[PDB]
Amino acid sequence: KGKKRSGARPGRPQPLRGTKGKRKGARLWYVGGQQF
Amino acid sequence: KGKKRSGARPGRPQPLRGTKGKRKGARLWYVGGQQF
Amino acid sequence: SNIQTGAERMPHDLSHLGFLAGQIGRLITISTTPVIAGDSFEMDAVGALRLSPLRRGLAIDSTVDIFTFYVPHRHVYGEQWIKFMKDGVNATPLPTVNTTGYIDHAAFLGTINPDTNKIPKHLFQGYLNIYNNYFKAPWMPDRTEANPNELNQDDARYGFRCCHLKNIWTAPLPPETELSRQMTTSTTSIDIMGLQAAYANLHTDQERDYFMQRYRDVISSFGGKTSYDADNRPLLVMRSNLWASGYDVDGTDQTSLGQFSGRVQQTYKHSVPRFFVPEHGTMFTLALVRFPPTATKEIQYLNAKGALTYTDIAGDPVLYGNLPPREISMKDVFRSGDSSKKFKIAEGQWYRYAPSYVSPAYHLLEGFPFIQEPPSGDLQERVLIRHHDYDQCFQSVQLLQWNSQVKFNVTVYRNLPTTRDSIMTS
Amino acid sequence: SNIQTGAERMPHDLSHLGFLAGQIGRLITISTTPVIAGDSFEMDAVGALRLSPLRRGLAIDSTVDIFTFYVPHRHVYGEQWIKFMKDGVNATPLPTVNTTGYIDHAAFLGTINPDTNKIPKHLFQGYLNIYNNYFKAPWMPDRTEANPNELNQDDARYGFRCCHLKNIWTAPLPPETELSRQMTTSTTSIDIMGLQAAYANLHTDQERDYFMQRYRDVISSFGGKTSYDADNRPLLVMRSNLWASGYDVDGTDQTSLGQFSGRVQQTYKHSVPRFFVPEHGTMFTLALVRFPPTATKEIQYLNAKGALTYTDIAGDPVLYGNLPPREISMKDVFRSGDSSKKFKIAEGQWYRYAPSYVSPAYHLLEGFPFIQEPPSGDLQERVLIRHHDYDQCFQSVQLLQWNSQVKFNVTVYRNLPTTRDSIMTS
DNA sequence: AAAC
DNA sequence: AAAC
DNA sequence: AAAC
DNA sequence: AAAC
Repeated sequence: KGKKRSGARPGRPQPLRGTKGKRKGARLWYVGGQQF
Repeated sequence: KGKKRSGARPGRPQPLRGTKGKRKGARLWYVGGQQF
Repeated sequence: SNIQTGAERMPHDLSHLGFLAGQIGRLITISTTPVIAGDSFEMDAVGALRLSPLRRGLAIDSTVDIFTFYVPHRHVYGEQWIKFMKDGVNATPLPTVNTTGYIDHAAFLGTINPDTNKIPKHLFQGYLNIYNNYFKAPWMPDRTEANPNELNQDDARYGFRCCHLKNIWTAPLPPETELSRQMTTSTTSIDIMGLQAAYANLHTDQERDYFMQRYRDVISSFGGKTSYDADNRPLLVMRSNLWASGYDVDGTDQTSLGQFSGRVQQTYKHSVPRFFVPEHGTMFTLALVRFPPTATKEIQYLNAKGALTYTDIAGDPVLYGNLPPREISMKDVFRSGDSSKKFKIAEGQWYRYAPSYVSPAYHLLEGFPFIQEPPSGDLQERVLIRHHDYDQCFQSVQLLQWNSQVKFNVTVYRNLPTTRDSIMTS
Repeated sequence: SNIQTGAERMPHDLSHLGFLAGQIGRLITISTTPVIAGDSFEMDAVGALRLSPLRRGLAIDSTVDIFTFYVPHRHVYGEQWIKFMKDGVNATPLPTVNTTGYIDHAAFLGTINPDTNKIPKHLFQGYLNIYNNYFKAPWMPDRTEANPNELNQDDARYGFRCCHLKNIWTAPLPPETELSRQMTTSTTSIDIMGLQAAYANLHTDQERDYFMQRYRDVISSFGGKTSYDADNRPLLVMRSNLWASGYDVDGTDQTSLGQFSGRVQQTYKHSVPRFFVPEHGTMFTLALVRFPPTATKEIQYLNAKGALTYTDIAGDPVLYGNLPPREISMKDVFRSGDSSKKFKIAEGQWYRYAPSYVSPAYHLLEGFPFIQEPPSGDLQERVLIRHHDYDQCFQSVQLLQWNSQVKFNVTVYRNLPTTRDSIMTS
């Protein structure tokens, strides 16, 4: 259960850079080979 | 949650001696005074 | 006026004696203590367990199980209870279930039947919940009676029948275990990929059949957990198990010199460590006395089912590790077994188990707690213990098959005012 | 065939971007992740919170609350879910609630409305449970709609209205608080002992009124505890609170030199520590943006209710500590207060609270998030925030009153086979 | 009489 | 439920 | 191609 | 729910 709040992240906003988590794992896409 | 069983109380049975717990507390009966 | 708004939690001595008696495979309530939200409960049951006098000397110890469960009232009155607590003082009084007009017809709940014939529904319902979640075979249907008055005199007076200790015959695979599984194929091709899938689904079936018939088990399988509130199950606080014993009494008159009577006195102690009661409920303590299921006529499967095939005698691991459950009859393992009574066994089970042997000289000899004829009936009638199978074992007495004299030392750390705060207006 | 019967738990990256927008006092879903029994969940939401451009420079920071709740499916489908899990593969598929035909009519659940117009009932129901257990005032009735299509376009698109931050007027005692209590007495005697009792019962009433309207609270009062399963409440896993700020933009052309526009950019971070999911459910994350309830016309109670009596001005502790709740009107604390709109306040409340002062020069000045006229309506309409009270504060834009761009870093330690275990027949 |  |  |  |  919930508690301390913290959006008080002192900083100027940064443009969203990348929708891929923090820790990844196994492979997810199979397309027949490499695709850039 | 339940567990180890123990009626294995090695001993010859003893006649029940007294229906009053182990640890008592405050007074329960009020009859007007002392009564033996 | 100013009133006595608080109370300080202090130890409450709710100790009491218990003079008990029951039948052999029936679950009976021996003590119940109503608990309030926030109290701490602890108990030390110490007494003696006695069997009725037996007809000859001791031959086999019986096993005894004592259980303490907690059943929150919410669990029993549901929504109605919630509302009662909220409504407070003017809540509508709680429902009361109906009993049969007899002094022992509520005995299964460890109580004398009030003259009015009704008891608090939580007392009756809690018992059913306890039975249905830990004592019936997973695959039998729940006990769903609305009032104690729907019960026979043996269920009402002695408690419900429990299952025997596991056997090849006493613990067969669940009734509906499938022995085969079809995959509807096309006429001159099979889909290699559908087949694969077919197997994945059966797997899932098979597991629910053998180990997960209960919702709580299906979740553990996922590696999750489920609270007792999640499926409304009584919480098992403590359980003690023991073997009761005693000694033989030597007769010494002209005619009974060479004769003995086994006296089973067993001192036992059931201790429930402190327990925090999260919400108002009853604390149920029950006893179950049972004997190992020794039948006087069980045969070794390989010795009683005809000619032996390679599959039955060789112990070939590739075979046993790969074929369907084997359907067998009561006749493959018993001398007067009903060939019409079937059961599903694991292949190779006969190499994982050994029945006890009772020489035929003991067959109808009274004084041995042996099952004399093989249980006849549906799977359910054969796994549920039948107390009459033990009648010819004991001397006939008014205290049934077992009796106990216990001292329930119970301390509750509750918070209600003092008996005098209570009788003093100011 | 032999199949891929197991899986080994490994980290699953379920991270995703979030492009959000909402109104001022409405609770909106900004992210949802469906969880499986036994997985471990962790999230790091890091983004920026922006308000629509405002008409003048910054004057007051708004406060932001981000919440993450867990709602087990059992909680939503009850019995039906239990049976589904047990039935397994051939379980009947789960019920689906109905939405209104518009792209934003399911937006309150942080989702685009599918063309079919239906969504999983757990998504809609979970939201209602969250609202009814933590956001409505305890005394308002639960939100009980069967399908999202029963909602207005503002509830459906922007989320449900939340209450204002507590005030004398914003947080009055519950509507039905009794201001008196009769004890039916006899004509020329009163029972000294019944009177005593009378007081004990009111006590019990009074507590349920003021602090225990919810069953879970009544139990804590006893010093017991109740699981989230006991009353079916969504479990609050984490909560972050913050003040959003920014900077003013100086105009520099001939006509707008001396003029400013407040730019609120607030970097925030919502972190949910690892969480073990005991049973399958959804993890809901919602946002609520609010301003302190500053009205441009609130008066100090003593300055606006006539002639001052000894009871109102002296601060006599024996008086305040002993008389019933005081019923007041919207007119005792507001310049255009409806004298017909009453509310019950604690005696002496005016000495425990101080309203903010807004000089009359600011009354209809656009660009300040002040409430311009006193809320008119029943108690419920006055405590629930009305987003239009803030319309004249901002420049008119397509992204409502606040918008956020976040990166939901979410890791789930789940146990399902690999994407290829999955696409390989063998 | 587990008592201001 | 002596479990990938 | 998070592979006996 | 700044609680005998």
